Amino acid sequence: GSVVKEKLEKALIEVRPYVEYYNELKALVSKISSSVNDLEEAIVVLREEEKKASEPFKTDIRILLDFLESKP
Repeated sequence: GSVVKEKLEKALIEVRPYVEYYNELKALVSKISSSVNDLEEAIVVLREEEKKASEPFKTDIRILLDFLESKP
């Protein structure tokens, strides 16, 4: 089961004043969390998703991604 979900929910809140298309990014979060179990996994997904998805949404992917990287 996914522990990463509870981290991504907190991530969404704090990155919300920085990310555009919050509901769209939350939809991506619910998808990636359902695919993965651990944070390190969801991080690798947000790395690939940033590359394949175009901006402005690309930007919002890597804002949330960088936030997971930033916290210990």
